[PDB]
Amino acid sequence: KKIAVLPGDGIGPEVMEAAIEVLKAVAERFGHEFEFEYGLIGGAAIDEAGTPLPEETLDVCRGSDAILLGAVGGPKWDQNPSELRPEKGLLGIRKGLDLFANLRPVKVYDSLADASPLKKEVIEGVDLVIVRELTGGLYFEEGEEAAVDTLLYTREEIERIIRKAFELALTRKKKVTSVDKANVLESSRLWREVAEEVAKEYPDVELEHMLVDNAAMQLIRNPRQFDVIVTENMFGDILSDEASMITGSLGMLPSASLSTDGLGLYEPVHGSAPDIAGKGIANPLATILSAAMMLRYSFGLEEEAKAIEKAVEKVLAEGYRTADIAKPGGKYVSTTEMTDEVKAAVVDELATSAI
Amino acid sequence: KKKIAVLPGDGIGPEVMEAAIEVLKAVAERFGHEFEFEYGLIGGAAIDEAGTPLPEETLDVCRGSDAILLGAVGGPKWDQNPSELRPEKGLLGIRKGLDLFANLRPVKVYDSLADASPLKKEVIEGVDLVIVRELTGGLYEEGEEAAVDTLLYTREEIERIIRKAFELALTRKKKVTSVDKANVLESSRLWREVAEEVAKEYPDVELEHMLVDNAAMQLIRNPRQFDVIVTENMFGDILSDEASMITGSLGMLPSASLSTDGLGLYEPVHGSAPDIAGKGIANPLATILSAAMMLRYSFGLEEEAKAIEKAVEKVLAEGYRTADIAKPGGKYVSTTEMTDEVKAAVVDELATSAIMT
Repeated sequence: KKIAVLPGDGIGPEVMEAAIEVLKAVAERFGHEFEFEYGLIGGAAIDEAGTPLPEETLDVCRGSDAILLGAVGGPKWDQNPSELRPEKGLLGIRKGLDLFANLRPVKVYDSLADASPLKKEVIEGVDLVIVRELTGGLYFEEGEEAAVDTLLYTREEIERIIRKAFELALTRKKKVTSVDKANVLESSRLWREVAEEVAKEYPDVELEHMLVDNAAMQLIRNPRQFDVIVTENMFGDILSDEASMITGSLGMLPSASLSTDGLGLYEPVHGSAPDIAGKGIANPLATILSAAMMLRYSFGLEEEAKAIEKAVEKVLAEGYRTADIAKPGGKYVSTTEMTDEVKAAVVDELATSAI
Repeated sequence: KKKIAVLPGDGIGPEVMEAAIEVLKAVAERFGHEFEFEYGLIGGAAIDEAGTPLPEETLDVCRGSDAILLGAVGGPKWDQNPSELRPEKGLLGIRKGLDLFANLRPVKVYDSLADASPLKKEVIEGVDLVIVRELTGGLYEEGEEAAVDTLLYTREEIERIIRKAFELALTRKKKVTSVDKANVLESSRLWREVAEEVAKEYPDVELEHMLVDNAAMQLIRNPRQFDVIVTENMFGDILSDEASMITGSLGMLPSASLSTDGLGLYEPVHGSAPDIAGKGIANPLATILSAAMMLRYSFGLEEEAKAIEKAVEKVLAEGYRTADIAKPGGKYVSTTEMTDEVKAAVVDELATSAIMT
C-alpha cells in the first residue's frame, strides 16, 4: 500500500513527521509495511520549483493509495501573492483529484470538555460529523458597477454526497441532518428532494431537514442532537469552522476528503501557525488523528485505526497537554514528547501481559 | 401626533406586541407626546381574515406611517397547506414592499444574564455588537437534473449598506468588521472594494476585513472583539443567527430594518412560538426593546429609548425572569407580571430628586 506524504510548510513538516512516526509503529506491529512518496506543496512548492501545485507532484498523488497533507500558507507569501500563488494550491488539489466529499469529525474528549468556549454542560457528549460537498455550489477588474456569482449544483453531485452521508450514518448513530436553505435557494429545493429520494434506500436511518441558519444556532446550543450533517459547499465551509469551536483547539481536529472513486486525502484542520514553526511545540494530535482517518477510510484497517483513537484517548486522560490544549499555567509537553508518549500508549495496548 | 403601524400577527405576536405597546404608551405620557396606532393583519391572520398573507391594504398603511412594529408569524395551521405561496412568509413581502435594505440585530449581554447562555460567562460578559445585514441584494419543478442560483450585487446596494455601517460605528466604538468571501466570491471582491473606498471617508473608524468562515469562529471564541459587523444577505442571515446564541435566548433580542428613505420596521427576532400562544408565558422584552430602537431610529427620541433600555436592565438586575431566561428551578414570571414590572421601572426612573438636588 503506497502513500502520498506532503508536509508542506510551517509546522506541516513537523506534525507530518509526527504522524508518520505513529503510523510506522502501528504497521510494523500489525504485519504490513507501507511505501512513502514525498512531495512539495504551497510555499515549499512555490520556492524549490514553479507552481503552488506542480504537475510533477499531482501525479504522485494520482499514482498512490492515500494522501497525507500538513499545512500551507505564510507571511512570506501574504505580501507578494499575485492572488494566484499564495497558498492554495489546496484547491487545485481538490479539483485536480475530483474530491467531492469533505469529512470533518468532531468528538470531544472527556479529558478536554473544559477547553471549549462553550459550557461543559453542552459539549460533554458531542460526537458528530460534518459531511461537506466539495465540487458544486459557489465558485466552481476594479471599478465594475455590478457583480455576479452563480450557484450551480447537479443532481448527480448532490446524490453522490448524500449517499456518503447515509453510508457513514450506518456505521454511526444512524441519523442524518440535511442542511439546506430550501426556503430561498433553487439548489436547495433540489437538495432536499434529492435527500428524500435517498432516505428511502436507507429506511433504517433518520433523516431530518435543517435550515442552514438554524443549524448554526443548534451547533452551539445543542450539538449532542447531531450525528451526521450533510450540507452544500458553502454552508459546509461555514458550519465546519463553527462546529470546530465546540472542541476548542483546532489542534485536536482531523479531516478527510474523498474522491468519486475512493482516493483519500487526509489533513489536520489547523492552519500553519508559522510563528511557532521550528520551536517543536505544535500539537501533533490532529495530523495524528488524521492518519487514523486514512487507516479507516482508505484501507478498511479499522483496528489499526481504533488503536490510535484508543491511544490518544488515554495520553490525554493521563493529563498530557501540548501548548494549545494546556490550561493557563498548566504544564505542557513538546511535540516529540507528545509523539513519543502516543507511541508508548499503543505498545502498551498491544501486549502479552500475563504474570 | 406621529403615526405607528402595528402588526401583531400570530402565535404570541399579539401577546408580546400588546406588552411592548403598553410600555410605549406610558413613556409618551411621562414625556408629553402621544402616538396614533393603526392595526394591521399580517401572516396567518391575513391569510385567514382577508385572503392574502400580506394584503395590499396593510402594505399601504405601513407606507402612510412613521414606523412599523411587527410581532411574529408562522404556525402549524399553515405549516401544512402552505403552497409555498402563502406559508405566513409575507415577511419577505414586507422587505421588498417598502424597500428595506438594512437589517440591524444588536447583541449586548446584560450581566444579569452572563450565565444565561450556552457560552461560558467569561466569554460573553463584555460583548456589545451589531450585525448589519444587507437585505436587497445577494442570493434570491421536481424531477429537474440541475439547479442554479445567481448571487447579484450592485455597487449602489453595497455603498448604501457599508455607509449605514460606518454611520453606526461612529455612534458606538468606531469599529467595523466587513465580512466577505473575497478569496472565492466575485460579489465579495467587489464588496471589499466598496468598504475600502467608504472607509477613506471615515479615517476615525477602524476598518477590518474578515472572511465569513472565520467570523463564525470568532463570534464564539472572542465576541468581545466586535463592535459593528457589516455583511451580505446570506452570510448576514447565518451570522445573525449564530451570534443570537451569545446572549442565549431569543426572547431577549430586538431587530430593526430600515429603508433608503429611512422608514423603519422593528420586530422581535424570536419566532411565532405557536406552542405557548395565549398562555401568557412569552418573553415580551425583545419586542419591548425593539420598540426602544424604534424610538431611537425612527423618531430621534434618545432619552425615551434610554428610558426603556435601562428600566429593563434594572428589572433584570433585580431578579425578574420569564420561563426562557430562568435558570432551572429558579422562579419565573408571566408576560404581564413582566410587562407591569417594566412599566414601574419607567416611573421610578422618572423620579427626579436625591433627598436633595
